[PDB]
Amino acid sequence: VEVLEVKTITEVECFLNPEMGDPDENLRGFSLKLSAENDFSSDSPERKMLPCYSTARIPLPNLNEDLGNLLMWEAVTVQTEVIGITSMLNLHAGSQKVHEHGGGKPIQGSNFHFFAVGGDPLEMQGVLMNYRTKYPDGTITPKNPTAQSQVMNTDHKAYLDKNNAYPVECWVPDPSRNENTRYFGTFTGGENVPPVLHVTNTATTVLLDEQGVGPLCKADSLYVSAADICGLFTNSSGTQQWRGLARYFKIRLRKRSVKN
Amino acid sequence: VEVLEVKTGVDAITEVECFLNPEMGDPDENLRGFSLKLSAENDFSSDSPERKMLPCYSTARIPLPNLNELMWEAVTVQTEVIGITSMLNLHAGSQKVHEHGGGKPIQGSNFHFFAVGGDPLEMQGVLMNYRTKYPDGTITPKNPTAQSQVMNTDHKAYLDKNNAYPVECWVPDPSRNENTRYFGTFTGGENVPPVLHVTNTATTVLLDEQGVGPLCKADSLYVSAADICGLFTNSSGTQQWRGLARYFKIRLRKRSVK
Amino acid sequence: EVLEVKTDAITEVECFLNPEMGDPDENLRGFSLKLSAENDFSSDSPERKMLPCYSTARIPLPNLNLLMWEAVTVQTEVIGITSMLNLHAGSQKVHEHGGGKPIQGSNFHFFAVGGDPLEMQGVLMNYRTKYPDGTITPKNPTAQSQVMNTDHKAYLDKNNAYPVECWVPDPSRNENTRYFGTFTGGENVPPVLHVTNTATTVLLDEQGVGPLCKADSLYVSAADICGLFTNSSGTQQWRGLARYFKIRLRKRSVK
Amino acid sequence: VEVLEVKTGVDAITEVECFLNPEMGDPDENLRGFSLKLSAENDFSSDSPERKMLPCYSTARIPLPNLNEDLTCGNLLMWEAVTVQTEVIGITSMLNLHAGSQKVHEHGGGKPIQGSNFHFFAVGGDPLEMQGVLMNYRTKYPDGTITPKNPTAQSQVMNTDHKAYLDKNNAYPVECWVPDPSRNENTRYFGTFTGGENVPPVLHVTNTATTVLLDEQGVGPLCKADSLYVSAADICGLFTNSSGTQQWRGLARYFKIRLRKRSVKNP
Amino acid sequence: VLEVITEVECFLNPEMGDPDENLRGFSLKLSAENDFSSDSPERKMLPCYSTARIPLPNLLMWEAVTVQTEVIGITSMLNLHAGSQKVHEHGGGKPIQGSNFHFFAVGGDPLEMQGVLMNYRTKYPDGTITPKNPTAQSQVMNTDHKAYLDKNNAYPVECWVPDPSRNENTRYFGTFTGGENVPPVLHVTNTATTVLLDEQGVGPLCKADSLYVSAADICGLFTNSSGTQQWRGLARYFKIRLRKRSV
Repeated sequence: VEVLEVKTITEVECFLNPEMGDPDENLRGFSLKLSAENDFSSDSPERKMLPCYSTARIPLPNLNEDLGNLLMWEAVTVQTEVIGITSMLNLHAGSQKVHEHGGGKPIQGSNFHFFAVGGDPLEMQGVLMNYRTKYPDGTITPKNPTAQSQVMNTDHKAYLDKNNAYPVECWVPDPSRNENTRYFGTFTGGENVPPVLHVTNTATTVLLDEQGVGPLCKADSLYVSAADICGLFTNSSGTQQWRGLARYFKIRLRKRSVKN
Repeated sequence: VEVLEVKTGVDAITEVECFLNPEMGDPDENLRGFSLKLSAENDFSSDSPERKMLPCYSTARIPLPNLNELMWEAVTVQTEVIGITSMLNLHAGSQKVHEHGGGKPIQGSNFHFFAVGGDPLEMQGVLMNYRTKYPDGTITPKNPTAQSQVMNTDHKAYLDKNNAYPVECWVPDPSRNENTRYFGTFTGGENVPPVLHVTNTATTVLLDEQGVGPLCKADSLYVSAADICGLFTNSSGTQQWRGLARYFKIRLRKRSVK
Repeated sequence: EVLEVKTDAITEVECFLNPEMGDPDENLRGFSLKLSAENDFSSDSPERKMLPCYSTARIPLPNLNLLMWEAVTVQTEVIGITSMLNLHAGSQKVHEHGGGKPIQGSNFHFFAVGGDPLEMQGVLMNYRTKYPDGTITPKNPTAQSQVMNTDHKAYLDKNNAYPVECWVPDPSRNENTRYFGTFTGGENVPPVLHVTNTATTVLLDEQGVGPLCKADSLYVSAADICGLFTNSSGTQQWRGLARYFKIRLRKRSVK
Repeated sequence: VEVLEVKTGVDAITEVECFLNPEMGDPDENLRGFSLKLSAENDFSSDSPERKMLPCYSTARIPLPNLNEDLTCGNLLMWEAVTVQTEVIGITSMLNLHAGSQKVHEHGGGKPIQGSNFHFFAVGGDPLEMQGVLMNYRTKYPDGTITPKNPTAQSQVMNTDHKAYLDKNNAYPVECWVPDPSRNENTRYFGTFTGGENVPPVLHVTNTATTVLLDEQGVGPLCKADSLYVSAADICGLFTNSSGTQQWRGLARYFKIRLRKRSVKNP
Repeated sequence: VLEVITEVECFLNPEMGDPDENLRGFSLKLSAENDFSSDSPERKMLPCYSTARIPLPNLLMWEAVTVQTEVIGITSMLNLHAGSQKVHEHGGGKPIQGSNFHFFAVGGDPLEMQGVLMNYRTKYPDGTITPKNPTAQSQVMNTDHKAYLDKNNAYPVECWVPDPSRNENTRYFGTFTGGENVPPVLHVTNTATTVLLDEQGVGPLCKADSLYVSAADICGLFTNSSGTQQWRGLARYFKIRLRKRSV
């Protein structure tokens, strides 16, 4: 695409639900109880235990009254926020007491907060803790992995082209691709890591690259992608479940001239 | 409203201030600023918190000098939490950290939140457990389903009543609040240290990218807060939320609109 | 009504303000008395030497009479932070054969500069606390004293009298003072303290006007509770350190 | 490794992309990216770590296209490294708490990777220059490592004898070597060490972040003999097996380096 | 100071106590629980400030303009196989952690220090320079305790801080982080410069053609398998850019 001038503005928005595994009709936003200590040679996680990347396609009207200069929608900025962070102030429901006569144990531990906005589906690279993991039906995971899949195996290239299918533990945004997508992620690992989450409607991320060009909706589609694993919920029984929250996107779009 | 020039001249600027008291539950006439002791381990199917156990959002409407329906535009807010040094009382009520030790400081999950707008703060409901049975005198997501544990777009409310909207049920709605600025941080965990800053030299600019602050519909300014500071641990081991008041000083200017 | 800056018109004053942690005996200057624990709210009578108090000094300036001294910048630093590397004196072993336990836990680092005494707001953990003789604490407190009670207005007008647990800088006043404080609470919080002679705080407000020394007096105020010292026995004491101030002042014309 | 002519001619830009694999020890064919289980409590006098227990620096030399038709000319062209974008690849793999790791408590999930970590990269036109420092000068290092020669007690602080080039992949143990701030005129390096048993790994990914490699004079690393050097160490923490044994976990590092042609005086 | 280049460099060794010929960079094992009335620490237990006078080429004086500095050998703490207590059964060695202090100064005169003591009654050992005639006021601010950092391996870190009321001709920077379980966090990069010019663009001036560097880099406590603890310190590198200034 040869990018020309800006045509001299609309907003689109989405609340993207998290895909934590949802083990029954009442535990929407939670994973299945976590298993532990599986040998690498016999590691068969159940589908409902594995959080997956969330994604939605926002369709836009074509701008070309007549198909040398075309018009495409261009993403300029995004406002994004994790939705429901105060829900972790419920220490009365389900959580193990911190000590005798105490309140419930807060959600805490390993967390991952990630979003992307592009004119194409997110491009991902596969990396596994254990190349021998047997992944369950309904997941899409690195094909024909080897030991090299525990470091970098360039065979593992995927599109985030399906909601609730690509396990977060198997896939990362690919920095060698995503020419038409901007992505941002923080991983914080550990048993006792405190969740730290900020809300403000005053924060904007600018999506323009070094040349002042945002993601271009080449096929009149805008892609939003997220993963928001807030930490682990510890049941009275001792079992643990991932908890996730929805993510809001508001994307400012403008019309961009291009050659064709 | 189409937004035109800032009006300057005599009486084209005002400053209003307020202290918003916290609404932590106030379980008896002597424990203002605390919640009732926390229950733990309720099954999701049998979760009935008492009103006095549930911290709520604080909110107040500040009347502004009457303009002929020019609007008042909020430009800056100075805000801080009041009484942070009260947590240096380790002689009263708190469980000793060990034999012959001082009392356990307040610590654990905390939430620090404030909003300034020309409309009531617009909130979105999200629940830990959609089956929680909330008590009389609370306003909570109406007729929740399983999706209410993630995003259910039916749960929209105005923060239109003090000491009524539980903090655990509601967040500011980023899809609305065109005319409000809000700021919050949640830090969760049993051992989280409270970290609180005071200074009269720090100001938050409420102007958007176009240089426009909250516009005060009907000459009313809305302030909102939640300052849950952590958990107080009694000698028995029981725990109570502790909250503190928030101060607001808001500078406004007259703005022409069409 | 503040006119022009006069351009021998720039003075410096410096001060080392000692902490007031309670000083339970003549050897334990800079420490509090052993902390008590688990007093019922209905019977909470803390001893004076257990309560750290705000430090303050009034620095008299030459009477220029109008012209007034205007405070423009402050350089400030907590003094003796390396003393906490002494883990051989008095502190409880971390484990068998281990060194002493570091000072750690709740801390409060605060300073103010103005041309009037620091204006303070009262707030209490427990309104029913019975405070000892020699302390100045909220008068006629109620349950609302545990949140915001506008009755509790004080001037920091006596050194070693206003307990830190009772009083905060009042953001509704202090027109003629700049104040800065950080509270970090918790059982095991690490003290984190920086020293540099390269850091300056500007005291000018939005209109370029610093505190104005009313009656030719400059006011410095501080509280530097570093955390808790844990004795061998398990008893705990607050530890505090002195604060340095170097303040640049200029002559300002006023109507 | 991709070397791409993005733009040609006088204002030519070349982008070099590459994924540098970590060198954590790889104790068996299935545990690529992990070390051998850590030993503990070896007396200083009797400290003989096994090869596969010792994470090493990663490095590679990337040959660039020759720019000089005539080597006699008064001016010669050199590739100059202007910017780098870099991140650690596969950080979400640590959300697998079902494989191999000690349960946090009865009926709990696996223990996350955590503890001491080191994240480091360098981009230069010469091999990264390193200074040796040892915890224990009397350590006996295994065949296949390059470690400080004839160490003394002074090697536990600063011994200026211990100078090396990072000139071999999977050979220089991280615990023996640091980048040398007294040299590296033609390299830019960046590292953070975080020590402690329960240190949480904190890793950021974004394709929007760029590090500028220009010095105060506006000059990037100059690729001597058309050679670009990439170096990394990304020890993420310790993986704790159900037995309680611990292994270093490392991840690959991505580099995207932007280069332009600088004219230099022919020496 | 009237009208307005050379670079000097130094690797300054730490002075942690060096309890024997093999344990260079470590202190003697720490004592605990001494009564304030009987606290007599051994010299080899006490980390001291490091310092070096750097002689410079002889109405013109050398003005220090910038410093690059970093702590040398931080990756050496990734040796968890040697001497340290296992974190649990079958586990690796315990990382160096706990109270740390990282400090450096650049000046045209020796660093000026102020004495402050945890315990004024401490009896300090021969070979140390500590506050003279300490009183209870030495636990807070006692203006008697003034010293020059004029001897390497003599002034215990626990007794002395940089004096903010002097040091007209020195720039200094320190962070103290206290606590049993504090993680060391150390950064390396050759891309970082500290500018030593004051608000009027004047750097430290080297009177007597001498440049003074000072450091303390106590990284944390090393826990032996026995449970005994020792300070670990590391060297600091300095590269200082000077220019000629007319006086």
